[PDB]
Amino acid sequence: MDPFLVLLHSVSSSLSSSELTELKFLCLGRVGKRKLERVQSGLDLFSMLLEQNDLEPGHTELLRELLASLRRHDLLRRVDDFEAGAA
Amino acid sequence: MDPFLVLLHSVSSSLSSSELTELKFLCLGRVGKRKLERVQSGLDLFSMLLEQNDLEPGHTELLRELLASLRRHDLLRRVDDFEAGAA
Amino acid sequence: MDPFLVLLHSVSSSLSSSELTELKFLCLGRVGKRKLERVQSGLDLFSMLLEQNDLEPGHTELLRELLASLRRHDLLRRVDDFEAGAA
Amino acid sequence: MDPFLVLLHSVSSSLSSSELTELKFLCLGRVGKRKLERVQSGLDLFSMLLEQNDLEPGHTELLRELLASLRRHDLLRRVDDFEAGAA
Amino acid sequence: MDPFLVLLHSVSSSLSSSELTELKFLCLGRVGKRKLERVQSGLDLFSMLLEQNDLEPGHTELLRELLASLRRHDLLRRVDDFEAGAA
Amino acid sequence: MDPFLVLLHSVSSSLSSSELTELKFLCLGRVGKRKLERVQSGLDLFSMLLEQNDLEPGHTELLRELLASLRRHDLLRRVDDFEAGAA
Amino acid sequence: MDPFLVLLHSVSSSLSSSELTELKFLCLGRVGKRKLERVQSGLDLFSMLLEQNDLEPGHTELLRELLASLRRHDLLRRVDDFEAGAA
Amino acid sequence: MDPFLVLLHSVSSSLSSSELTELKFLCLGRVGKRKLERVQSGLDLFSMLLEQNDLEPGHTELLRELLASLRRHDLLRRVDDFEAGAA
Amino acid sequence: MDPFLVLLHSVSSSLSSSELTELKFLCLGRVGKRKLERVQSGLDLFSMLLEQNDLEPGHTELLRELLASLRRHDLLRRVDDFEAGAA
Amino acid sequence: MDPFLVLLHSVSSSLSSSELTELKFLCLGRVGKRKLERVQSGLDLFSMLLEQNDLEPGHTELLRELLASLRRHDLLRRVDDFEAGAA
Amino acid sequence: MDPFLVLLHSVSSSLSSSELTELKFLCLGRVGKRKLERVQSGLDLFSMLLEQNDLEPGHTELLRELLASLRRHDLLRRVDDFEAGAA
Amino acid sequence: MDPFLVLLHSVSSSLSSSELTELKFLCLGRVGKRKLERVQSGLDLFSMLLEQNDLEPGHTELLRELLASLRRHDLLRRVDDFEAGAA
Amino acid sequence: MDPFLVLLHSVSSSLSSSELTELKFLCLGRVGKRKLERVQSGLDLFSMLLEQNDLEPGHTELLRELLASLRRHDLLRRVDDFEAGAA
Amino acid sequence: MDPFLVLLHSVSSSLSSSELTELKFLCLGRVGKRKLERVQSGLDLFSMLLEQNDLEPGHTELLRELLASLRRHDLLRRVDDFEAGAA
Amino acid sequence: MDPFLVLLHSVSSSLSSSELTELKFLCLGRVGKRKLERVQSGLDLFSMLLEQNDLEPGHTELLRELLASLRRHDLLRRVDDFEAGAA
Repeated sequence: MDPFLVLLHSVSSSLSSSELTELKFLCLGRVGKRKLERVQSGLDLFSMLLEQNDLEPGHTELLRELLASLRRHDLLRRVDDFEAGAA
Repeated sequence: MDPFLVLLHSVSSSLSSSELTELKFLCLGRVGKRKLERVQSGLDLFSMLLEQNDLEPGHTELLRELLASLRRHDLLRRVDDFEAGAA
Repeated sequence: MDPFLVLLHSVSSSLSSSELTELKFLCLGRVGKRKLERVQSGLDLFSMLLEQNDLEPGHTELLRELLASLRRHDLLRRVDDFEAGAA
Repeated sequence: MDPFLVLLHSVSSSLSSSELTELKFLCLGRVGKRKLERVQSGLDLFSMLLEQNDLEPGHTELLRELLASLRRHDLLRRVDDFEAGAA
Repeated sequence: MDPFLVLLHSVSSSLSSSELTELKFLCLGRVGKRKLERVQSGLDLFSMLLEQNDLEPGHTELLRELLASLRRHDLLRRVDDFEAGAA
Repeated sequence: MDPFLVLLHSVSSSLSSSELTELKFLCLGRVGKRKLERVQSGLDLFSMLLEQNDLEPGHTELLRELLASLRRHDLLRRVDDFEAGAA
Repeated sequence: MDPFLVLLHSVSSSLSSSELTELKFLCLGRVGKRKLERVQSGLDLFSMLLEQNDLEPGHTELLRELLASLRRHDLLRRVDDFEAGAA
Repeated sequence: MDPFLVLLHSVSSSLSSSELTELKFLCLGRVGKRKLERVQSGLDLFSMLLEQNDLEPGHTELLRELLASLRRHDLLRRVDDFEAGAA
Repeated sequence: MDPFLVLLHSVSSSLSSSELTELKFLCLGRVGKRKLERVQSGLDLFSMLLEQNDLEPGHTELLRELLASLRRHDLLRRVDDFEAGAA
Repeated sequence: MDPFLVLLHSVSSSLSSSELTELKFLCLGRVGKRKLERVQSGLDLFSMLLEQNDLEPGHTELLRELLASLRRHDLLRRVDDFEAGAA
Repeated sequence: MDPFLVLLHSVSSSLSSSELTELKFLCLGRVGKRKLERVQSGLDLFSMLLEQNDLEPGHTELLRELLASLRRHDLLRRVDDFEAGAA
Repeated sequence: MDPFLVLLHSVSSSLSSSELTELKFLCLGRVGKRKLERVQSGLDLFSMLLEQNDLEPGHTELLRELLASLRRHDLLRRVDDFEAGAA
Repeated sequence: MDPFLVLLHSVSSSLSSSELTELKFLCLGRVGKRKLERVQSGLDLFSMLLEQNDLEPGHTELLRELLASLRRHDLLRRVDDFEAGAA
Repeated sequence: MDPFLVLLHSVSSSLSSSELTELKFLCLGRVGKRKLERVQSGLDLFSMLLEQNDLEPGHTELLRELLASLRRHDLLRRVDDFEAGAA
Repeated sequence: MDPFLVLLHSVSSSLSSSELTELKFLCLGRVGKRKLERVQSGLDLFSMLLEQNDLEPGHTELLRELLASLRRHDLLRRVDDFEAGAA
């Protein structure tokens, strides 16, 4: 099992619909309107971001910024834990 | 008919919205945020707890603690009555 | 016209969505999760139970317990009327 | 009748659409995108994993990790029961 | 044009999806499951019933019973009007 | 007219596409992948099993197991009826 | 260029698949079942009707009745326009 | 670009769901029940009315009556403006 | 013009591809696999049955059984009408 | 790479299903009903308009009116950008 | 190399199967049914029309009519371009 | 085994149906309509481009442009890696 | 009448063209390419094998391996019955 | 009976049509276009590769590469088992 | 061995049936109808073109035009390579 995929699934499991709507708005300039209409969970958005090289196991700045905008520091702690064991 | 399922349905039919809201808070660390958003009655929460082996016909400690936090001893009497006929 | 099918259709037409949700919970141990996801009315559940021989024109015990758990004695009266004419 | 195939069919019968979507995300690096698009049930994914030697009657680690990600311990109990009679 | 076919087309044009689903349940014992899976409108079911001699221009009892189960008396009036001109 | 062929045709006429997909999965170890691709109904699979001597008029345990996995006991009743008349 | 053929092609270009399915039902008594299975557009049905002398450049009653059953009066206006220039 | 189509699109853009529900009730005797189930915006109803020759660029009585039943005089002013430039 | 051949041609012209596939399965023990491979319509199967004396103008029980297995009673009525004039 | 085709692809990637439905209504008099049924994205409609010479690299008035009806001035800015580099 | 033949080949290479079916219907009165059954591409139809003197390098009226019926003006432009260099 | 063919196969295995539809649109001016109708996977389009010398092991600019239009940078990384081992 | 020839003709009568193609591949090293091109039925291949002493009435090993590779045990039963009566 | 031919037949029996299409693409530089058009199963391609000495009983690297490109490790296990007894 | 004949045979080996059909159409004015009926490969057409002095080792313009009409530039590269070593 890929640890990065497990971390992304765990992060997606802790989001509500309002937070997903907030995240889709902040990715207006990165993902096209037609593609964003098919996003119904965090997993779809994360897959799209992975395909565009916006999200990588060694580059998580965009994810950290998105989680900081939501003011979800508990999830930032999980992201911090992932990078410490992957060094 | 499953006696455990009948007992759970009977317990769920005796709860109000405020008690359900308090129950969803006490299960913050057990059920994820996304799954908890779909709970509109006690039946959904009990089903998710059954799927995770938190609630079992021979293991009812979690149910008893949840009912005791609500100060609902009449429902605890029903739970005790269930275990007497299932000894 | 099948009298049993007519009775089942009439019973299904007298149920609300909350009652259907309650009925799907009481059949957790009889129908799989994937199959239960496709139930949008009492007719689907009744067809599934007919296929498994849980429901028969000569054996209506499960229907009676399911209707008694919902505290719907008016529908139990219809079920009683069906069996009196089918003697 | 192959007991492994019976167990896999039983596991597939107890999953919902959201669980299948979660399972397809966790296999992003194992199955290609064109193949993953044709997956409409757990049986398709299980067949694809069997053909790649990821899933075997004597090697169930990947299945156990996937079920642990879904927090489905009742199905992990079935997997445990399978290996006790297949020892 | 056939007056009976025109009447059947008119009746099919005044039905909703729920009414069609109710009609397919009431014909469980008359049409097989595989055949009933291809029914997407009243025309398909009516043609299948015509092939089995369940529906004829001179025998409309089954149509009347099915419409009475749906509580659609406006369509029963059309069926009555058809027979008066065909005497 | 062969009663065994009539029984097989009647059983095949009572299956849906999802049940056919489930049946093709349980016969993965008996029929090759290339042959399984041409199966569009129960009749094709039944003829393939007849050619391989897996299904015989006096040898029906495989059919019974396949029907029991699908939880189709109404068809198992038909199979039981066939064997009593052929005793 | 045949004006009648041009008119038929124009009429066929303005129909949907549901309208074609409705048209095939109203021609049950005119065209055989085996022939009707090969109809994928209005052109095929029009060709079959031409071969049987049901549709002629000087006799368009059946076409008008079929268009009136579909409540397509805009196409009836074109059919009216054809006979004015062909008088 | 057709001015009539532009005007119809502009009128449809100024309607809420309640107004659409009211408009579908007032067209009960003109459009069949099966077709009305597919109406999700004013554009669908307007297309259906255009096909039946109820709505034409030179005949807007039905549109005016429907808009007057909704007490939407600002849209009636737009309709008046369209006919003024079309004289 | 042979009336029996005319009747067989009329019956063959009222069958679909799926019904032909069903018919070829019920003749598994009567016609060899190599011969059954070239059957593309009811006429070929009828010719093969005629050459084997399975079908005769005064011997139509096999035809009636095959039509009854398809649940095509309208064609059985044609078969009955043929025998009435051939007495 | 064709700059015009790249521009059309970019425009099609920025539209939703409602906008596509609005665009299909405004082209009622330009594309036949049968052809419009196959349009599931903006690319289909754009290719259809290209084949009819309604859309050309040096003739873009129709696209401008269609975008102005949707009130999408951001896409009109892209169209303006395309023609500046093609002067 | 014949410019007329290369023009016809280029026109035939820009047509789909539906357009070919549309073309074959409009030539019902020009080519017999037996000959039209062998047309699998525009080249066959063009050869048949050349042999009948319906199509000549100095007479392209039928080609233009057929292309206008298909609403393919991009091909009409190619036809116009051919006649400019052939003057 | 050809590394270029292996790379093309790997790229084709990582595409969905929508991306294939988008790719067929961007090749409108390179491949004819009749040939484009037979494309059901990326391999067919790649073979067609190879036959026209649009794609070569030493000339991959068109492939890079096509992948950049689809915003698939992970595949562009594979293309970059291929040229590194082929220098 | 030779019983061995009768058995071989009976076996050849029960094979399809696909099985013949598979049989011709398994005899690649036994029969030359030019002779194998003249094989259109099992009879021709069996005659060639008889001429080469590969198949004899007292030595049927090769036939048994060929029938076992095809997974045709029903024909192996016929071969078994032939040897019992030839003892 | 040749073990190598038996292994090749067994491998060909476990392939689908899509996998054959992928295999034919990877042999573009090895087999001519005219010969590849006659390939309808793995047996034909294997025969062509055997005639060119690309495949030999003591030289199976090309087969292993083709199976690894398809990600079919279960077939690679069969290839490994063949060489174990042929050492 | 004649290099011109080798090149012609190699070019013929790289053409499909559809390309041969297109080639026969472009040679309508050069080869008679009866002679063109005997062409089943490129070799026959090339032989007849050689006999008529249309194709010569020092005069290959017709071959180049035919290959350019097919958009086969890879074959044009082989033609170019032949003329370089034959200078």
